[PDB]
Amino acid sequence: MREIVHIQAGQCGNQIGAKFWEVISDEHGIDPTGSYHGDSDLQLERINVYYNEATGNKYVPRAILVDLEPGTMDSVRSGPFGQIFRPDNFVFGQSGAGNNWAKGHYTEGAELVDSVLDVVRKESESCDCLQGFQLTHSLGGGTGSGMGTLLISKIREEYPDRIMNTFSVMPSPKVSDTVVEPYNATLSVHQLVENTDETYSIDNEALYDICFRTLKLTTPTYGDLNHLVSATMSGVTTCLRFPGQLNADLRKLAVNMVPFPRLHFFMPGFAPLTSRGYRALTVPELTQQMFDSKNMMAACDPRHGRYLTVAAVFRGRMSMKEVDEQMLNVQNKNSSYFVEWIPNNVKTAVCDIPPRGLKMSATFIGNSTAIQELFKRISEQFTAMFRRKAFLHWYTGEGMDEMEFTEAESNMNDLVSEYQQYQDATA
Amino acid sequence: MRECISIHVGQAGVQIGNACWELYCLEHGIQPDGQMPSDKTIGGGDDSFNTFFSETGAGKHVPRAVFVDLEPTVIDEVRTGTYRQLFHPEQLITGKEDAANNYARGHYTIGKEIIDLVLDRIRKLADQCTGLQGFLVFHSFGGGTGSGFTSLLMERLSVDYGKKSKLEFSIYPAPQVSTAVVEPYNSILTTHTTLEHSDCAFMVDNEAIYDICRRNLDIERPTYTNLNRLIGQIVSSITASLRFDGALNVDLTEFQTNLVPYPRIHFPLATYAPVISAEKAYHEQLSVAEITNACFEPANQMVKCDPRHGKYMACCLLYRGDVVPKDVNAAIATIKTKRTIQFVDWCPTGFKVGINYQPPTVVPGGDLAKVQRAVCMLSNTTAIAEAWARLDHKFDLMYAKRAFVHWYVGEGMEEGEFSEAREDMAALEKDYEEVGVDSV
Ligand SMILES: CC[C@H](C)[C@H](NC(=O)[C@@]1(C)CCCN1C)C(=O)N(C)[C@H](C[C@@H](OC(C)=O)c1nc(C(=O)N[C@@H](Cc2ccc(N)cc2)C[C@H](C)C(=O)O)cs1)C(C)C
Ligand SMILES: Nc1nc2c(ncn2[C@@H]2O[C@H](COP(=O)(O)OP(=O)(O)OP(=O)(O)O)[C@@H](O)[C@H]2O)c(=O)[nH]1
Ligand SMILES: Nc1nc2c(ncn2[C@@H]2O[C@H](COP(=O)(O)OP(=O)(O)O)[C@@H](O)[C@H]2O)c(=O)[nH]1
Ligand SMILES: [Ca+2]
Ligand SMILES: [Ca+2]
Ligand SMILES: [Mg+2]
Ligand SMILES: [Mg+2]
Ligand SMILES: [Mg+2]
Repeated sequence: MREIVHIQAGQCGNQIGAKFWEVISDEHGIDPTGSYHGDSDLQLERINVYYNEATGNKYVPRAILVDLEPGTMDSVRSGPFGQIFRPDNFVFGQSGAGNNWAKGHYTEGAELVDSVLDVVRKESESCDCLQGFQLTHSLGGGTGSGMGTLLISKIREEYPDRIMNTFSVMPSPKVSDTVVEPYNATLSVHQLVENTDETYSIDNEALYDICFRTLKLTTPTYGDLNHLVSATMSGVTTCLRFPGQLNADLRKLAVNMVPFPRLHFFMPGFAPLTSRGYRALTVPELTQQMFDSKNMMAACDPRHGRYLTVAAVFRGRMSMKEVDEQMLNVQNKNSSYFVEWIPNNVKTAVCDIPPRGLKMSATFIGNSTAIQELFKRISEQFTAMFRRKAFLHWYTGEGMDEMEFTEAESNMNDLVSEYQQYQDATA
Repeated sequence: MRECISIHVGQAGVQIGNACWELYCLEHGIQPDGQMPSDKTIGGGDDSFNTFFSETGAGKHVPRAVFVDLEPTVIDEVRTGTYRQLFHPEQLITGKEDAANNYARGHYTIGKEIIDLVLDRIRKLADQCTGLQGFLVFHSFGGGTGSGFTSLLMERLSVDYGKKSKLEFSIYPAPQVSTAVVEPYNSILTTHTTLEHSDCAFMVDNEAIYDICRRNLDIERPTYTNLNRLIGQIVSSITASLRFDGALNVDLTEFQTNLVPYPRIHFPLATYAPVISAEKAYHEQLSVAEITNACFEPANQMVKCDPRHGKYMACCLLYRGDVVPKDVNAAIATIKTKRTIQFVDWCPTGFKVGINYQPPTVVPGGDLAKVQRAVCMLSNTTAIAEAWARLDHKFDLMYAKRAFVHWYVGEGMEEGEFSEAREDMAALEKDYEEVGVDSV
């Protein structure tokens, strides 16, 4: 445990993956060239978790950029920070995955996958002690969906002893109009259940509704949604990047958050919710907000379920007494929403460095049984098409069988049944 | 990369190609000699118009097109016309004797003699592509070349290219401009043979286009010229996604993903708005909401059928010009709350939207008014099967008395090919009925 290898696949993966490096680069005082220009040495104490230090004391992100089309990666290379990334670490195709999981996993992705793994291997070599892997991707497309999950499976074969963690973007009919998305998403969940240690369920429905109802953006863009995603990614990784006691590594996080191996889908939360365009928040406000439904990055009502485990990260200069007071107040005021059979399931961290333009923030990470709502949604949409076998030719024309679909459908339905099991479980 | 080869078969197919290519030139700034001053990449580039136009060292932008007819007179007009310098002589293929409105002659008799020459020239064009996407086949249902030769070419293209995309723009027969009494036989024969060999087919009811020209453009007795000018616009809207680039531009393949639920259900309904005269457009601009609503008006459809008496399986909106997401989103939201669109229970009710900023261009000396914005809707409705039924009823009336069948039998065909074609049409009509039933 020390170094994290980051992989970003497909359009969504590369867009959110790019925004991630831009945000934490500024946080750790690294300019678009890779040169350090910060005020604190707290910025470099754990820099090697995400960055490789190179000759002439220049910091290179330990990032692999994957896609089955050049498009997005070209705009990432043309972008502000595209210069920070190692150019040998840009692995792309020309075909595209055409929003088809079968193309990303079996046909087109199959052709590119070993070139990615050679870059994964090279990065893994330059590691004194590799922790595991981080992947950004959407579950609704073809590349990040199909290729991303095949890359996880292949990485797991070569590194079975390491931690596999993902930032998976869930589809919403409010953001996308690609009919096949529920199919790709169910095929991807089946993979995530088996092969990941931790998954941050980033839901496009919740990101859209936050932008519309709370940020009062009439016509939200992808960059608006990605702004909330980059804030969430910066917050959920804090403990890994800065000196600290709680969840300072991927494994310690998993042991605190995962009571049952399939139940590793986290509902991230964030306070204050902001749009890209003064008024500081009190420790009590940060606490009410981070636990509020309106601040969740997954379109689930936490009050409809029970928390199995919670991680709370507070960023900035505040009272550790008051943080502790408010955290205990939240648990003691709503004790029914926290399983009694997992004693002291809420663990809190406080980090002195806040994000850009915020005096203070709070990031929540919850393993709530209410995540079954997101899975019931994708399941409702999948079953509606699959019971009439609609749009399957796109998949069977790639060599897949109805069996894979029936299996994926079953595993996700079983996962929803498991989350219910522990919601109705008493001590 | 992502080049498309266009194949213009028979008179309908050729004359529509003339109109389409004439219009693409106008949209990209390509002169009748093939020169494009706007293009700085001489000899070649990776530009979006390069999916449809190849580039010579000299600076000539050459259509990735083959024009085929079993007779010289229609293609001869292309060879002599304004755009004679646009095409290489080898792209314009003629026979000496046509198929005489007989499927059997175009497929077998006459067609067998020219097929390999056509394939060679397609191969020559294919060889200049860095990454061939597929084909666009323009033909009529009624003519002997349009029906039989297209069938034969489609079958041969499946053998020669595998499952590389094959799209069609098929002219559906209408009495007002109908050339032969045997058009219903030729239509059913080509539909059967081509069904397995096409990935997506855009039918154009000549009656529907006739009515639009008469009603919207106030033209007494519309000519093929008037018709082809309106088809040019619908075709351009569907190919704009491929010939231009933009942030809001959605590729034709992404629309197809949503439009084809089952391989045989690959006939989308095209609706174009606005179709207005210069007189009627003076001091009246139509908004994003206005043009969007006009798509759900049966008067603007490319095929005469009632989608209000059918069920939707998809809706795609392809916008052109001065259109921003805010307005498209609001217009869609309105139509949705207005609850005028009934969908099959098995599929998502979303509307897939594309937008190209380049506005619709007009051919000089046209009937069509130049508008700031236009929209083409591609929907998959069970209503398109009405077209199948009308054509299938006409076929039935004649084949009961075996009327004109000897003309086909004398050319090598069997009665068995007729009955088998018709049974496929009954099966397709049944398939369209089945998809419309709510799940249990
Ligand atoms: C006319 C159709 C519009 C575009 C589209 N509408 C729809 O999909 C609707 C609402 C219509 C029918 C039902 N359906 C769900 C839409 O609003 N979306 C798909 C948006 C996304 C769209 O929004 C707009 C207003 O353009 C886009 N946003 C961007 C964007 O943020 N671009 C940024 C760069 C980028 C590009 C691609 C990716 N994947 C990520 C980022 C650049 C801009 C300046 C920024 O930073 O915001 C591009 S398209 C999502 C969030 C609901
Ligand atoms: N819209 C339109 N329809 C056309 C045009 N030319 C012919 N048609 C229609 O196509 C059908 C007749 O087919 P043709 O294109 O003339 O036939 P062909 O492919 O040349 O076949 P043969 O001449 O028999 O070898 C009728 O339905 C006509 O109305 C045209 O320019 N535009
Ligand atoms: N939040 C967010 N969602 C995106 C973005 N890009 C794509 N998506 C979503 O991802 C899905 C399509 O997957 P995409 O990543 O484009 O395809 P891929 O390239 O084949 O992996 C849909 O649900 C989109 O709405 C992005 O930048 N941000
Ligand atoms: Ca290949
Ligand atoms: Ca060029
Ligand atoms: Mg994509
Ligand atoms: Mg709440
Ligand atoms: Mg002719």
